[PDB]
Amino acid sequence: SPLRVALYGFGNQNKEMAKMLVERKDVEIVAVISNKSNVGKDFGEVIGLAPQGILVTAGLDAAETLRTTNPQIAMLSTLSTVGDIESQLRACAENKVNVYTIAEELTFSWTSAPEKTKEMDELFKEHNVSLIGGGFLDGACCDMARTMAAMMHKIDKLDGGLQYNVDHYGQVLAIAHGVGLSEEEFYAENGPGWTSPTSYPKSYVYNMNDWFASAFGLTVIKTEEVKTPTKAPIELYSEAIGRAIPVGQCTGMIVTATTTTEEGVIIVEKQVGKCYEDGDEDMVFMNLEGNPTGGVGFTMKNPPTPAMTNTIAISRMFQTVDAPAGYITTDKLPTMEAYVHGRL
Amino acid sequence: SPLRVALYGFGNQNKEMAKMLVERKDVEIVAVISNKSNVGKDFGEVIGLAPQGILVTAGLDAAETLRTTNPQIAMLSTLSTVGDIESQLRACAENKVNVYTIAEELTFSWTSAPEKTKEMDELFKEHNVSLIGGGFLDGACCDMARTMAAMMHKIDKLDGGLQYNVDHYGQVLAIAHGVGLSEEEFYAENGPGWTSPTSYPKSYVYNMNDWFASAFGLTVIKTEEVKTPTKAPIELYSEAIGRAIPVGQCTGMIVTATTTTEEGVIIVEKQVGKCYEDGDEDMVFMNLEGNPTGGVGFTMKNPPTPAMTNTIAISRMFQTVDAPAGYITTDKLPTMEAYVHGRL
Ligand SMILES: NC(=O)c1ccc[n+]([C@@H]2O[C@H](COP(=O)([O-])OP(=O)(O)OC[C@H]3O[C@@H](n4cnc5c(N)ncnc54)[C@H](OP(=O)(O)O)[C@@H]3O)[C@@H](O)[C@H]2O)c1
Ligand SMILES: NC(=O)c1ccc[n+]([C@@H]2O[C@H](COP(=O)([O-])OP(=O)(O)OC[C@H]3O[C@@H](n4cnc5c(N)ncnc54)[C@H](OP(=O)(O)O)[C@@H]3O)[C@@H](O)[C@H]2O)c1
Ligand SMILES: [NH3+]C1CCCCC1
Ligand SMILES: [NH3+]C1CCCCC1
Repeated sequence: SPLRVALYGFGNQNKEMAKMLVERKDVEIVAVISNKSNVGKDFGEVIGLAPQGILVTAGLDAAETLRTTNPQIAMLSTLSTVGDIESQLRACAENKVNVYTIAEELTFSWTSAPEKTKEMDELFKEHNVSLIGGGFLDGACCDMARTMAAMMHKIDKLDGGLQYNVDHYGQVLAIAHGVGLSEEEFYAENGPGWTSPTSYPKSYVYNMNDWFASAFGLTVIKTEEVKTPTKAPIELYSEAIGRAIPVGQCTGMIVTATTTTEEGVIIVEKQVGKCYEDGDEDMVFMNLEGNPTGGVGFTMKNPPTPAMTNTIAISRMFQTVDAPAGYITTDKLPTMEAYVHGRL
Repeated sequence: SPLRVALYGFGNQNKEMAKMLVERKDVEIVAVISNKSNVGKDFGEVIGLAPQGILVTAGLDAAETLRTTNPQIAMLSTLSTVGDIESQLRACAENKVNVYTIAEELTFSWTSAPEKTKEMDELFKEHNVSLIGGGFLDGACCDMARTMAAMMHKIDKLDGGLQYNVDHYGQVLAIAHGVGLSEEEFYAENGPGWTSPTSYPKSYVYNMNDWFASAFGLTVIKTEEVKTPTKAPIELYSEAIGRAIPVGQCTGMIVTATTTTEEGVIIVEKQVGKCYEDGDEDMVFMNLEGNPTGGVGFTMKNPPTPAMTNTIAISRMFQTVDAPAGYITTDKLPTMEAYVHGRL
């Protein structure tokens, strides 16, 4: 009975997702794949649990590990773009393995990466399995918004976004938000504030704007990004880069994405990713302007964003397995699978 | 093609629901039923639209009006208890008419009214049609909570509620919240703060606690209500009762409902219904304690509660028609039908 589940990647996210998936009598872990870190060790011992008789497999051996242990789904928590994860998707699809990924761009990648996306769509189609993703962006932002949007007669505008602590996802994410950079270093070709329609990767709110445009059945004209550095009126320390941020030096990044459609509906979403002052908490906000009038809005104050990314992924496992073949964006799925007691 | 829709009741709620349902090319209004008010007049003229060639039918003629005009669903916006609406449900069920009602108790009535509810369940079962309801409590409170709850690994406690303006739903609702009453008049057998487990009707949060217990697959031990009057440190005028409320006189009602379950999960929900001070806005709040830890919460500030009650009902029409026979609580339904452009 239990669903055959592979962890593809085994860092901060897939380490916590494991803890929860062990407690779930609904699921069995048949493989754990890292690239290098922890290879050879029993996944449980890594986590602080008793050994489970499943060892961390090597990156280069993924394809054979999936061939053998025959999972129905892979929880792919490695990199953030269809390009970066192409190698791991091919391992999955070729071995008839469905995947749900927390790759942020796979929230909705058809426009940010149409070449690779078309490719992965046709691949998963070929091998009769499903590609789905987005994590926190899928569930806490888009799917919550989708439930609340059901209560609209007409939507003229969606206005929302999220704030997250850029220091708590490691160095790579911090660098990608210009955490250590001068105002001048931040703008510049090799730079995250670089203003150009050719900029890639695209921001999380770009993909999320495309998600709502698909969800609401609208026709995108254009999406534009405005990128500005964040800064602190005091010295802030960054674990991620591992030093003090002087006053006036970039502490992270704001990105607003503005989408126009043929039907006249505007979509604006703001992402704030930065090192935190004392008063700073994670936030999600979504407000709908139209009928009903005055603004139909929800806000989530201080959500445990890291753990919610994993719970969203779990809530998607059976749906991904059951979903049609190819790249399926979650606006084509039911709501995240409902909470019920008795799964443990 | 268009769904055959009867408005059963035609006061403040079903008047606004009509405006929206006319604009929807997806639906056709085949009957409008009041009791007495506006009988004989074209529903459009009542609303401020051009005549639609559908006249307000009389209460006593409901059964024949439904026999004739052959609707698939009735939008029942009359009274608040299975008991009060029994007459209108029988008209519907006997004429093979599905109903979605904004009767607050029908959010989840199995415990507040097990006798009448069993009866209506078996009736709708007999005539191969569906009974569903809750309006704002169903959609803005319970269904939003249900989406957000999907992101929980373990829930130990649900803590939430809503605040609404008790003056803006007319006299009957104001009286039922003790708007004109002395502290002493408020408590007392013939009184809304009357403490007794035999108190009926039950509060909206009682039914909503039962809704979550069903949703989360829990076993209710007991629900208890604590009822306390609200008051203002200044004079407030009430349109609903039509006079000044002296300082210290009840301006409305708080009710907290506390549900214990066999699985150890606690459910607390607070309803505040009162005349508003300057700073007072409608509110919905829902917070989940467990894993993820720290509280997984949403808040909706100043929601247009009256219009959302109607949009929820609209979002439920096709689902009610498609639903199995009998009394179906919305925790057995998909999420409110998603917003899509091109319905008008
Ligand atoms: N959607 C969301 O809300 C959300 C939230 C958080 C993070 N993310 C994204 O999710 C990803 C993972 O986050 P994280 O914090 O867990 O990252 P992490 O701590 O760096 O862990 C990533 C893991 O993937 C492994 N890996 C990388 N390339 C691999 C390959 N080709 N084959 C096999 N394993 C490979 C790494 O191996 P080694 O340990 O050997 O290097 C590591 O175990 C990142 O893209 C991050 O941006 C999305
Ligand atoms: N779930 C929610 O969020 C929510 C929100 C708002 C209100 N409610 C409830 O919804 C109901 C309606 O609200 P409202 O403000 O629209 O009330 P309203 O303004 O008083 O209108 C009620 C309508 O029902 C008609 N009616 C009553 N009994 C009838 C019968 N036996 N046959 C036919 N028609 C009958 C009335 O006829 P006449 O005009 O001739 O009297 C009137 O047209 C109430 O129970 C209210 O408590 C629920
Ligand atoms: N990588 C980010 C994804 C969205 C939440 C914050 C982390
Ligand atoms: N009758 C009340 C139903 C819930 C919202 C406020 C009005």
